[PDB]
Amino acid sequence: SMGVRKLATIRTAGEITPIAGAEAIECCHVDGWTCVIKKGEFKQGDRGVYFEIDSFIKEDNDRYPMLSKQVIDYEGQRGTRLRTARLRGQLSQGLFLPMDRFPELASNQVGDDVTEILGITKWEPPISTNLSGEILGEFPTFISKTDQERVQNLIPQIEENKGQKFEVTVKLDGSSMTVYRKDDHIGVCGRNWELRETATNAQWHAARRNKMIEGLQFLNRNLALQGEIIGESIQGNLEKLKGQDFYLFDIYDIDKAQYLTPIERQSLVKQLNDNGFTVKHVPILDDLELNHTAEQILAMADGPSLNKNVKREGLVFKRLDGKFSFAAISNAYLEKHKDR
Repeated sequence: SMGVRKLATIRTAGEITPIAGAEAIECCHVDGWTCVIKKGEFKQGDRGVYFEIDSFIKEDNDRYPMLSKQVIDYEGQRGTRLRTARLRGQLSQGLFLPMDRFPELASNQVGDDVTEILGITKWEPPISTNLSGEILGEFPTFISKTDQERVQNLIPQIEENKGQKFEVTVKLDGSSMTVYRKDDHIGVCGRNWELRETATNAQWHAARRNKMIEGLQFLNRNLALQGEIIGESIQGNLEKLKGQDFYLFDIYDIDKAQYLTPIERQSLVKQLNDNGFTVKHVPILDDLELNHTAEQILAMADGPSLNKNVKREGLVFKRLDGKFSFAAISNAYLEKHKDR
């Protein structure tokens, strides 16, 4: 499982509309996204390369001259983090570039993932030294990463899922953490690396605090507990917790290489807590029978977080059969918190 989003893909330009002023620019609809394009770059139906927000694009003035004055330093390389913006009142998300800048992609077709072919990587918010402390080894290849596809890329699948029921959960803005057991080994990982138990490491700290390692042996299955660590010194601690804590949002069955269903996951969470292992869960909302447009789902995303007077990052939707999940991120949140 490559639980990663497809950062750069070949897409088709949708409807194009103007924007007053020195309109060297216009509005381009790319499937569920709106992004601002330069005048005459595209006409509806043209193929282009769409880079999603959170893409990191390494500096290249021949390739991407339009990002040259947007660059920052990220993981030791000069490049541009694609971020939500508002351009003369027009919300703009992602970068859409015509095929003439990518002659090597000439044969590629709509839908193709060219993330790897173009050297694009995922920007992620900084973390302190307690959250990236002393990498032990690679992230286990037998465990899926935790990322969720965005609803803007799923408009056809949303309509095909009308009538299906989903677990709705609050998306917390922390650092993703995995605690797993595989047959005499129990490890703790950050986003992208397995971590070692430096008595200063925050992931290991949280795993020890809630006994979830002892919990994993009480379960005695090869499982990966995946969740968000939040609190002090993490994304400014807007939930206003004291200390740090782990909030579970998925359980991966390693031997079956699939996520447990919401009912199978809420099953184990009850058992863990019943036996002294106090594993918290991301807030769970009422189930939703899906009968909604993408715009309705995105309007649902804005709301209260773990702390009720803090605006949440968004919502995650998980079909009760476990084979379809997606995220709806609040655009108000993205506009406000553009450090993240």
